[PDB]
Amino acid sequence: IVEDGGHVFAGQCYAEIEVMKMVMTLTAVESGCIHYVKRPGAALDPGCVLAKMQLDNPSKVQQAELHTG
Amino acid sequence: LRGSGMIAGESSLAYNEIITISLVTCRAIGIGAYLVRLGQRTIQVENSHLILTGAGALNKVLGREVYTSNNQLGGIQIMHNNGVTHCTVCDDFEGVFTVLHWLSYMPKSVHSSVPLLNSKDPIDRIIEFVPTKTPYDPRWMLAGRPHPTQKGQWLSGFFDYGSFSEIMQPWAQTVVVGRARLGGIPVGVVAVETRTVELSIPADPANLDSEAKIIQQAGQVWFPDSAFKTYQAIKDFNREGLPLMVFANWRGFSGGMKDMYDQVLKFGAYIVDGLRECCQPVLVYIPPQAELRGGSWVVIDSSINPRHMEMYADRESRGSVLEPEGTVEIKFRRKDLVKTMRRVDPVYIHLAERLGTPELSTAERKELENKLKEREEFLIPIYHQVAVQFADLHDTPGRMQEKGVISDILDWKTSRTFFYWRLRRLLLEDLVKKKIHNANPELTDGQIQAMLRRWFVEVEGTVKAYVWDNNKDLAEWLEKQLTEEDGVHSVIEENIKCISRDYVLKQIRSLVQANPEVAMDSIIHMTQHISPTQRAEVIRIL
Amino acid sequence: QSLGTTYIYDIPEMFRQSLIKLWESMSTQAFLPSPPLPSDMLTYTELVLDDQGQLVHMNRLPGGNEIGMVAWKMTFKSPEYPEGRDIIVIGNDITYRIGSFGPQEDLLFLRASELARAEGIPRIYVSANSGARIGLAE
Amino acid sequence: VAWKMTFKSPEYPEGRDIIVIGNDITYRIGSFGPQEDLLFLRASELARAEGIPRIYVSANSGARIGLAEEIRHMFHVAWVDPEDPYKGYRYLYLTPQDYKRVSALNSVHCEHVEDEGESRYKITDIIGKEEGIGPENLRGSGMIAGESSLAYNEIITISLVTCRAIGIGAYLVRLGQRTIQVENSHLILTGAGALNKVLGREVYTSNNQLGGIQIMHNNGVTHCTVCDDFEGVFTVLHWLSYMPKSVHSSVPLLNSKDPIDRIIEFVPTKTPYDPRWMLAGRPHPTQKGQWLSGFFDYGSFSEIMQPWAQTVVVGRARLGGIPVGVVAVETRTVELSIPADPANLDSEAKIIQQAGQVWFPDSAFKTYQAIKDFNREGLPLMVFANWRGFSGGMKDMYDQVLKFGAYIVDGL
Amino acid sequence: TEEDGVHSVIEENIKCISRDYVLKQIRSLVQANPEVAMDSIIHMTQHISPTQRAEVIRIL
Repeated sequence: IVEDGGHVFAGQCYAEIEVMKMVMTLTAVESGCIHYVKRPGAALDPGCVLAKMQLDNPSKVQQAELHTG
Repeated sequence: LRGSGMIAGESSLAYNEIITISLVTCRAIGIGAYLVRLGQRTIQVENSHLILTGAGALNKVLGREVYTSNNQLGGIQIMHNNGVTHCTVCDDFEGVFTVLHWLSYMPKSVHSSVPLLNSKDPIDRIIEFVPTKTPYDPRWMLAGRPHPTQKGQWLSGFFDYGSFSEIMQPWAQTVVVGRARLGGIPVGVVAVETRTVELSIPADPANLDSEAKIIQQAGQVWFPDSAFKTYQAIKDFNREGLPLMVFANWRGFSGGMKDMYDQVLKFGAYIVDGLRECCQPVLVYIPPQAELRGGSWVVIDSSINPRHMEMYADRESRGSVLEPEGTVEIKFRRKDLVKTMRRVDPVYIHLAERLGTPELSTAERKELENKLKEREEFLIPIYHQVAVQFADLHDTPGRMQEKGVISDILDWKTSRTFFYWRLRRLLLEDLVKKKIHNANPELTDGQIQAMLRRWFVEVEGTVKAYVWDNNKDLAEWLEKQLTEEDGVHSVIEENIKCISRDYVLKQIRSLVQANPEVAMDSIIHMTQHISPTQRAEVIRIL
Repeated sequence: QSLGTTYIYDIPEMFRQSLIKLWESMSTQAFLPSPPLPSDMLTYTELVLDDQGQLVHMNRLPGGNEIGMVAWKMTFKSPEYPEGRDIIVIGNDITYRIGSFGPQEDLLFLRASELARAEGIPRIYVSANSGARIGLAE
Repeated sequence: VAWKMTFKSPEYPEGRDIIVIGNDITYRIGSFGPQEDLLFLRASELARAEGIPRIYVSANSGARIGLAEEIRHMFHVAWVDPEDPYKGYRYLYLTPQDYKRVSALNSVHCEHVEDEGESRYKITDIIGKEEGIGPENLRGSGMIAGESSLAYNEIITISLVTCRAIGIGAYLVRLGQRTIQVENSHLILTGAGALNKVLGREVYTSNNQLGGIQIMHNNGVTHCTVCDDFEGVFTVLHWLSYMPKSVHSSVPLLNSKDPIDRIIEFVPTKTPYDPRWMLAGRPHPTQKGQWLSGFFDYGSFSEIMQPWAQTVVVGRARLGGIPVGVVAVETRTVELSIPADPANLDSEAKIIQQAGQVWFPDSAFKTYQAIKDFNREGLPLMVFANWRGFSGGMKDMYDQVLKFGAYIVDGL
Repeated sequence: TEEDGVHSVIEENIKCISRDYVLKQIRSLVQANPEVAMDSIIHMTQHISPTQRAEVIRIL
């Protein structure tokens, strides 16, 4: 329901889908610039990736994996 | 008991012969109940109840005081929610009001035509509310709605303002059926709910396991309940003698475990038998943004009753054996997607041209190929979307009409006027065919169709053929032939009299051929009155 | 009324008055002539069983019933049928033997229905009752 | 493929006729074209002409479907923007070279347009030059639906589902009413894949969950189940040994080996009992090479609808070799199993005690169907009546049992 | 069982009844439609015994 490169808010709806023949509010949870990734109409499974976004508050460092047997 | 069974049978026949109605005022017990259902059309006053055996007896048999009031078992909250009761009323007065109001649509007897009114709602008006792909309350579509801003005007529906009187409203609410008036012509009416219904299932208090479930029921589907409700409504109106207007919008039958277990297939067969026995026009129209698929078309093709059925589609309606996704699933796989790139996509064509170059390092090959798969895979979804559109373009009315399976493409804005006048002459012509069939039942539908048109062309001239396709002019013309008694208009009647004479002659001639011994004595009686001149001439040719 | 229902013999004037309300409401929908006067809108005739269980047309005072069922032939002029139309109306009388269903009631029903079929016109049944008659030899 | 067949049988030694039609799944996976539909039509029309039975062996893949390959391989896309397709497309079109050949042939309808300098042929309607993949099959289908309803009203129709009958084939089978289903076959309208995608996951894995004998025999959609085609046909001829060659003919009489002037050894009791013992007899508890004789001819009783609505027991039998229809009443409590709906995680499988000597919705429906079918065949009826009343509980009342009582009344 | 014997008696009586019933149908038909009668006679008269024709003139 938005477009690419659009600022959003916490708690702001960003998509709406039909599941089990019924609607679902895809509520956004964090504010920032969205770039819509997974193009619409495709079936998806839990834990998929639908978008990236550039938030306005960056945060701490993140993962670096090193362990191998 | 003898008397009761006797009148049960008699009443079953009555239902097949005339209109039966029943009013539940206080309580209907046993045979009274059975008579009420046999009456079929049932109005139920509040605080009445409908039972066979009393709560006391049943509680004792069941060892405890399960039930406290017959209303728990037979009240309006059961029969109105399940379609056993057709209408509910607060009192007897309101019952009678409903009776006469229904009756204002119905013919005095079966030998008589529907009573026509001169209505104050004109015929050549436009419909202000416009149906949308987005779901909507169909009451706006049928009866109209208030205008959102000015609020003192009315956004007109398809049918005449204030004329629509619903039935079975709270039961099986995925479909809505009823009676209405179009310019004061009573019609039967079928429409489709588009939003998901939320159905309440009551708890069985006898059984502690049963809890009240709550079910989502998708739109555009026929269920067992819907099919049953439909069979009963179609038959009843059919036994009244009304034409039908269907605002058709069905995606398919529900094929899920529950409905399959519950025998939806059986009730589809029954509807088929019922309409096959239908005797007056059925007009089906798929409105804009609706679609009609597979089984639903098959079971309502005009071939079942060509004599009486007609089908119309809006430009923005759609219909096929199979929806795009499943057609695509079979006839648009990966191979076809790559193939399509190979013909049309410049990046794929260009890249493929380069992969089609000799003496490249296998490094260069694999790098190009990966770049190709990445481009391809990224491109696959959209190109699938294009595919479904492509399939959808196969489903249009043009093809249907070219092969002769549909009668016309309509335009929604002016569809009302067309259907009014069209129905008026289709119906009147049918009435005349009934008159003809009465004149000689042995003639086939085809030959009956034939000759009437030809007698018209004979009288009014081959040059005037085209007029036949003008509803209005033949309608006005037909009426003058029909209305002036003992005029110069009983021409078709005179011709029919000749045909009747011919048919009668065939009956006596055939009868004597089978039974020649009867001839001589038949003559004495036949000779019993005739002109003296005929007697002499008979001697001359003897 | 104390049983929460309507006395059988009051129905006719309540339909006629209702018919007036209808004559009013339908004028919204159509151009109509002026309604007729109420006395001229309807004529009814009571249907009554002779000794042989055969039908007899009867103009008698209300209350004369010896069984729990009453029926009439009714003709009336309506907006849709101003020259007149016929129906058959049958109704239970809850005051005669708690509205039980005896052989005379069954027979009345039979012969009224048979005539209804004879003319092809509709049959309206008002059901408010206690089922089949029962008894033991006192 | 279809044939007229005549054969001499013990009951009809001078001969009797039937018409048999069957699908060939190997010719275009058994799709349904106009010629196939017409063969069905004309065979049925003749069947009606002589009044003799119609047997349809359904093993098929439903209506024919297809897309025009010839176009598929030559169409072009009119992109909104070539440098980005994902901003949507407006239409597909053909160059004048591609258009100038199909144009003559009623294949598509296009309109010429000038756009971006070039001349394109905007595709407006797809007509499709290939005959037999279109709504003509729909017309043919409705036609044979009506015709088949009449056939059912005119002669005995029976249908056998061997591997799978899809959609309209199923509908013809139900219209045939009398239905035999080979084990391991299945019966559906829309496939598990399609439905699972619509529901976003693989809920169901096999058509047998939906249409096997475990559904249709337990709900009365299927009249008999068989392990193979041979056992189906065996059952067919066995039934036919009870049925008249045509409607113009009398019941076929046998000289039976079970005498007429014998006594019944079994004596009915207030205590409940298997009515099959009552009808056909039972083995003697002590001697066990003897036989406790039933009412009817030894070995003559052939049941129907056995696992569905087991509060009543219905079937066919012979009295001195005269075929009759048979109705009896279960007196012992039935324990009915209702399966769980796997689609809905709430729905659980109830298990119900069903008292004897009562008519239920199922029983009444099953009863209406049996009475009507035999009645339209012209068979005598034997009812062993023992009923305490109608069931008046919430569920059956909600499910409209009263309505079906009215229906039995019309039928008789 | 015995075809064309002296056993088809009730059948013969029924045949007479059928003849009578047919006669009533034709008679009723002429009552409703006497104008069709004359031409029906010519076809009806087309074969019958000569004696019946002469006697008919005698009683004419």
